[PDB]
Amino acid sequence: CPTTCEKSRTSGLLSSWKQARSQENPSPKDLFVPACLETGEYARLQASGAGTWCVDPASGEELRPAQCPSLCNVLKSGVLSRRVSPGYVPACRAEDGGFSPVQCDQAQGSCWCVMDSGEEVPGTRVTGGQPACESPRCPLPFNASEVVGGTILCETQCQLLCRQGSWSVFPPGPLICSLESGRWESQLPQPRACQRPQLWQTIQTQGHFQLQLPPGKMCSADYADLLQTFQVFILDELTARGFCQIQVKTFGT
Amino acid sequence: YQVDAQPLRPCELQRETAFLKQADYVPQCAEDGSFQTVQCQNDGRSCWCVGANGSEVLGSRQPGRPVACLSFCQLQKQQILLSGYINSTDTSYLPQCQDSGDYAPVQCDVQQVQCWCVDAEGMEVYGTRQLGRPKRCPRSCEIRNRRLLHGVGDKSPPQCSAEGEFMPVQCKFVNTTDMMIFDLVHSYNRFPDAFVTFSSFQRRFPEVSGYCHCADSQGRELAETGLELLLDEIYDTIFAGLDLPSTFTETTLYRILQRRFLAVQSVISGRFRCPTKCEVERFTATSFGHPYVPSCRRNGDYQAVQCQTEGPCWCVDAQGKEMHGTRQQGEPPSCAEGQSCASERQQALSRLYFGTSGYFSQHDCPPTIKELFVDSGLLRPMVEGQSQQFSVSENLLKEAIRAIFPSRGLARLALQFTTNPKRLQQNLFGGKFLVNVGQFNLSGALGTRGTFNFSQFFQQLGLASFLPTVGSFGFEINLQENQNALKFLASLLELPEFLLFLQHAISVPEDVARDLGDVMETVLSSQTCEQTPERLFVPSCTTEGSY
Amino acid sequence: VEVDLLIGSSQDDGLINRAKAVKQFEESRGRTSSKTAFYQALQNSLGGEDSDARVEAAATWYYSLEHSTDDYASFSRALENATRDYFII
Amino acid sequence: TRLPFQKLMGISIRNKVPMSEKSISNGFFECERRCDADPCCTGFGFLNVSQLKGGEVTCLTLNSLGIQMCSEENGGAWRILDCGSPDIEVHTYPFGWYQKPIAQNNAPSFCPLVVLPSLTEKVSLDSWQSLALSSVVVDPSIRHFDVAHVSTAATSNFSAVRDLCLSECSQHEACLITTLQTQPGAVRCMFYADTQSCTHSLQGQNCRLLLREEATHIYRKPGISLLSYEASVPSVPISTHGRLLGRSQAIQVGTSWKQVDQFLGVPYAAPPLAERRFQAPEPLNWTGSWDASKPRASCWQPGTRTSTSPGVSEDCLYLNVFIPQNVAPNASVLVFFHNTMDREESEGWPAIDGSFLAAVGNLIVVTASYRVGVFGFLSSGSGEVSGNWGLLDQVAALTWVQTHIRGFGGDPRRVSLAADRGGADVASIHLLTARATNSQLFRRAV
Amino acid sequence: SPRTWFGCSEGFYQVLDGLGCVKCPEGSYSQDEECIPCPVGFYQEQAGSLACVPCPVGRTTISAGAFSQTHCVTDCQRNE
Ligand SMILES: *[C@@H]1O[C@H](CO)[C@@H](O[C@@H]2O[C@H](CO)[C@@H](O[C@@H]3O[C@H](CO)[C@@H](O)[C@H](O)[C@@H]3O)[C@H](O)[C@H]2NC(C)=O)[C@H](O)[C@H]1NC(C)=O
Ligand SMILES: *[C@@H]1O[C@H](CO)[C@@H](O)[C@H](O)[C@H]1NC(C)=O
Ligand SMILES: *[C@@H]1O[C@H](CO)[C@@H](O)[C@H](O)[C@H]1NC(C)=O
Ligand SMILES: *[C@@H]1O[C@H](CO)[C@@H](O)[C@H](O)[C@H]1NC(C)=O
Ligand SMILES: *[C@@H]1O[C@H](CO)[C@@H](O)[C@H](O)[C@H]1NC(C)=O
Ligand SMILES: *[C@@H]1O[C@H](CO)[C@@H](O)[C@H](O)[C@H]1NC(C)=O
Ligand SMILES: *[C@@H]1O[C@H](CO)[C@@H](O)[C@H](O)[C@H]1NC(C)=O
Ligand SMILES: *[C@@H]1O[C@H](CO)[C@@H](O)[C@H](O)[C@H]1NC(C)=O
Ligand SMILES: *[C@@H]1O[C@H](CO)[C@@H](O)[C@H](O)[C@H]1NC(C)=O
Ligand SMILES: *[C@@H]1O[C@H](CO)[C@@H](O)[C@H](O)[C@H]1NC(C)=O
Repeated sequence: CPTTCEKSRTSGLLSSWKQARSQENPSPKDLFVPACLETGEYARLQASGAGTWCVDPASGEELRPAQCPSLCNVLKSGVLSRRVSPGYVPACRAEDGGFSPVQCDQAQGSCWCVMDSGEEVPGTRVTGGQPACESPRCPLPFNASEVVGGTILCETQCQLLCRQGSWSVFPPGPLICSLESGRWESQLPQPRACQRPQLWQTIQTQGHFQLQLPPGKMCSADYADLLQTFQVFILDELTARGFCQIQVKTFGT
Repeated sequence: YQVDAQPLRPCELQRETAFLKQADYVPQCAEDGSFQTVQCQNDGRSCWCVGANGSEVLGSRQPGRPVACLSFCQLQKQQILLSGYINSTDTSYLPQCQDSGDYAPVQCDVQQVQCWCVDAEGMEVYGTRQLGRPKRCPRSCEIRNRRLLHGVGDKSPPQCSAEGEFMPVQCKFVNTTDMMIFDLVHSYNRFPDAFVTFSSFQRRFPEVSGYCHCADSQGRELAETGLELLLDEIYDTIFAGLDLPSTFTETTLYRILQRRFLAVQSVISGRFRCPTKCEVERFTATSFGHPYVPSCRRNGDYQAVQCQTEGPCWCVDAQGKEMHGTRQQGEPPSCAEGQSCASERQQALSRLYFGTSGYFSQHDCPPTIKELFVDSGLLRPMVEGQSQQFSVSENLLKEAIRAIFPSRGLARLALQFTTNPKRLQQNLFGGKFLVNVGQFNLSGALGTRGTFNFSQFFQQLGLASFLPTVGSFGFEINLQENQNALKFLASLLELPEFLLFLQHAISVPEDVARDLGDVMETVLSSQTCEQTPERLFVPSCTTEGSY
Repeated sequence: VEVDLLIGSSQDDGLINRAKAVKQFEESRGRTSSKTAFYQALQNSLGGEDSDARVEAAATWYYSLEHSTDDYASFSRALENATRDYFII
Repeated sequence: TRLPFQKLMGISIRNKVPMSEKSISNGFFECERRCDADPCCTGFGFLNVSQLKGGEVTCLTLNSLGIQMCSEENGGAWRILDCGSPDIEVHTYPFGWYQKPIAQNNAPSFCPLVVLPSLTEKVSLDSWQSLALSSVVVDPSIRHFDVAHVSTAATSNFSAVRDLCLSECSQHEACLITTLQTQPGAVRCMFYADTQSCTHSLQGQNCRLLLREEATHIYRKPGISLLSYEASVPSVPISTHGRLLGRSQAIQVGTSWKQVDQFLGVPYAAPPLAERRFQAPEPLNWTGSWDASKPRASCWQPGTRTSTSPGVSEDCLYLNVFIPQNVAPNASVLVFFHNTMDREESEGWPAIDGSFLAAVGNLIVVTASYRVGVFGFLSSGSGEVSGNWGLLDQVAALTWVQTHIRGFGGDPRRVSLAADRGGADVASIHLLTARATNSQLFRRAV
Repeated sequence: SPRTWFGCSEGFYQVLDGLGCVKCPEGSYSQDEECIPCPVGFYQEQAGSLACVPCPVGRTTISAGAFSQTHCVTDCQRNE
């Protein structure tokens, strides 16, 4: 079911309910149908009408401070200006500011590791141990750009951390990229290796009784007495008496 | 006649050969012609379950009706498998029947390489041996409709509706001068334009007469229910200008005949329908006098709790099969007899334990029915009148709208081609037929040589002829009650506010109401549905749950 | 002829209320006698088009407005009750 | 199994044989056995060829069943696919385009490989707004739909089945949405009209498509408007006059926005200023570009304040057509007769900006004006002074609408009328008069 | 006697106070409750399966990931 933008892009294409910029008194050239990605981020440098401006993800308003500034750079000017407040001064790197993965507040409360969007991986540390979260230094299998739904924590020792809101399908072993000539061993960090969880979908019990075989002593009844003529004769007789069946009342019927 | 009596499926042959001998035992069949699972004796002191072809199983003879015996599937699935164990030679087929006992339509072996469709009786449908998975299986009409077209007798298609199941009323044609079945797969083909109206049909075949009769789900004719509908004085309709449909079924020549059939069946049987599976099993149990006569609560379905004669008792669903959690000797049980509080108590407790603050718990009689039908003057023509002289049964009015309008494709076309509401009975039955069958100007629309024997029906009433009470089956006929309903039914159609009821009955969704009788099921039930209470209210039920 | 109809009045639709802008120019030059002569001329029209007394005395009972003596509280309101249920609703 | 279809393009006929010496049933029993003794028969036809002369019965064996159209399951309420030339009769019951039960074992490799019929005009995916599955609702009651099974003969090239169904909706202007789902046996292409279902609220304006039973891939024609845009002001071809010169404005309903192309103050009759007073509409013939970017003065009313302002005059016969951007293609029009007072004083905004009911309802609003007072409705005697002036001006506006609204994008058979308070007494008269059905002005009445 | 307990059935992983069972995406297949990745000779290409389908003869890229359709290629492209 759609995000905050795919629901709005549908309304922009189908029946022209466009959004607007600056909200004060928009001319019809100031409107825009939102352009968005495969997920519902608002896709920086979206454009319609008068020209091209830049809009930060997860909020349809433009990042009002050439190339539009990056997400760390507008959030550093959003926390120090005290308009938005996650709880920390963001820490850009010196060029092409993404998120330098050692992120913590004033007086070094608790430092933690980022994704590309900036969210927690999760798995945090306190300032006694600075969390080393670096590049994988091994190439991804099958020519993958990045693993979806997570990053790769590395202490010269690398593993897959699925994002907050998912689980890894296979258990992430403590894998090694400790300058091992740029390759993995015995297990590969496959792409698409985390999916969003989902509720329980089958319910099942067990049961215990025994037959107490009357004709003397006979465990020689093995040929066509284990899967043939048994598991089936005890099943037809079970459902003739009516035990493979729940019949409950949906308001009378 | 004999096209179903020669393949009588010899359970029913073994009844009559044993009933005429005046013996203490007679076998008991189902409606199709197969043996029932549990066979009993006339005194009810020895009941035993039986195999496929009349031979009993080798020891189940309980003094009384058994708690459970084995279906015809699981008879065969054990008989094949021990034959692959006694002789120890494997056979690469074993059936895969469902919980109901009868066969699944698709059938194959464990390797699952050739899975074919099968008949519900058991014989393999010849031709549909696919290589692994049938997407759909043919049903009982389309098999009989195609084997007809290959040529095993009876050149008149046993017409059906939308899934291959036989419609309960079957109209075949016949020339009275030879009493042979009129060829219809050719005469609908070779002369299409002759089938515009009956006046355009009777001028092309001046000797033919309509012969409509009830039939079960197997296509065979029910015993002593055939009518020979004359079609001379049937006049034209407004539906002549439309194109001819695909087969004989959707033609307006067919749907007038079933309406003229079931309107006669209302004053004969008290039902505006053919008898269902419950009423056929009640008549054949009362006829041969064997125990386990069923019970039908006037709706055609099975009455829930069913007891046999001076023995054990249990309750049954709407299909004819036993509920396994109940067999109570003595008093009858209480199976779901308006006990819907305990199910509704669970919905209130799960709404009670749902978070806090009302973020969603607001959004957790059907919608748009309480404020369109039962409040807005549309149901008020039906359950109301001038005085007490109706006794209008509301499992007859929901049968009246069902049989007259079988689907939503008719209610749009009958409303679009109607300007005067007084003209609606003319272009629906081909005349003014309800007062002709209420006030008995029907001698001329019907005729003799149809298997009902009118003469042995009128002698116990002594009212009139054409040339308490027991109807077509074991039915009670207050004929004064039945004639007053059809006088009301003709006055129902001559209203501007029934056409406006019928317009909103089209706009009902499919899931909440399948047929227009199900529209009449919900609307007649929604008149008692008061608006739901506050969401945190939970009712209190009894020990067994009795509100 | 086929044309669907969605019809409906308000509760505020009075012919005093439809003459709200008519009173404004009458207040401008100043004519206080153009209000008490307006209500009786509206009461004159309250019956038939020929102003039959058999209907005008009948309907002035039913809305009970025979108190044009001291105040214009109940007399001005119940007149609007009467006109709206014959010119509007 | 009988197909529920009556016409096939892209047919590949394997063998033909006439048969008239046999009966229908015995001739049919030959016709099933012939496809049985053919190892790559997909299905057979069985039909009269040349039914216009009442031709003879054939059993034409097919190799491929290319595209299957004009199903007998939507009735005949909305056809965009021609259902065969009247020389074949696949209608009567023994006749029918029949097929085999489609086994996963296909035809063996020695059969001639079949191709889809070639698309006539080249389609492009850029001219089709692709949509997601999270923007539609299943509605198993909608009845303006169509369906076209494209069989599993083209096992590969899903994108060539898609370019074949989109090349059919691109040929018909009635089709706007194409949904197509793969299934065991065919690729079920369906076709719709503009079937939207918007849920207007204060915190947003969500919209989503109405569909019968869902499909995987959804394709839609983009929006198009019949309005030009130079310097971002709207203009429109009037039929015999020329172009208007309007105005554009963005408006707010809740949190979202919409451009309404407001053409205010559009004339439809000559100004009855002096000695055209007390005469007639007298329809005017201007030519060129009419400056239609401001409201006009309203008519003199009883109780008019003495402020002789440019918001009230006698020549009020001017329309205010309010159009949203990218309306429904055959749209709906509401004609609203309302002169106003001088309580607004030449402010530049209309007294009833009807462009909000236009936007929320996806329809066109023509707020009107008409002479009330003694400048209209002045009768005297039994001569030329008639006394229906303003009332015949409502015909002069309703005939302007049902002539010139095809340029704006409306449909003059869904056009309504509505009058406000006491004008509804004097604009209900048009519902009384029985006229010709070909020249009926409105079709609804509020 | 083990009582009644929740699980997931068709092709899904079972992780261990709420919605714990996972779709088992492509590149893998549900054999017995544990979605093992698809072996090197085959490929999966769609999420939530029981087994994975063959590619034409002599075709893979690296290992038992078996991601999608363009990952069974000849050793012409494994020439390095
Ligand atoms: C499909 O084509 C066949 C062959 O043309 C059609 O069958 C023919 O139908 C015509 C009537 O439309 C029959 O003519 C009739 O002949 C009898 C004498 O036999 C005459 O008394 C009637 O006045 C009329 O002229 C013709 O015999 C018949 N031929 C055969 C071989 O059956 C058939 O009707 C066509 N199907 C459809 C649905 O139109
Ligand atoms: C991966 O694929 C991209 C194109 O999608 C190509 O440019 C690149 O060279 C490939 N290899 C690596 C190691 O990124
Ligand atoms: C039952 O007996 C009949 C003969 O009366 C025979 O044709 C049929 O095959 C038998 N069926 C079984 C299941 O033994
Ligand atoms: C096979 O087993 C059946 C079991 O009923 C037995 O009757 C039969 O004599 C055996 N032998 C043959 C040759 O069928
Ligand atoms: C019905 O029987 C009579 C007997 O002579 C025959 O003349 C008539 O043609 C038959 N009906 C048909 C359809 O042939
Ligand atoms: C029954 O009576 C009506 C009214 O007199 C008459 O029109 C009709 O023809 C009668 N029915 C028959 C079959 O004569
Ligand atoms: C006018 O009608 C309203 C209707 O609610 C009524 O309450 C009111 O009393 C009436 N006015 C007078 C003065 O009676
Ligand atoms: C199948 O689709 C591809 C991609 O659109 C195209 O290049 C190719 O020509 C198509 N094959 C045929 C036989 O049309
Ligand atoms: C609008 O209606 C006209 C009526 O003739 C029709 O020709 C045209 O195709 C319709 N347009 C659309 C897009 O439905
Ligand atoms: C406008 O043109 C029409 C064209 O038929 C003509 O009849 C009419 O008289 C013209 N109007 C004036 C004011 O001349």
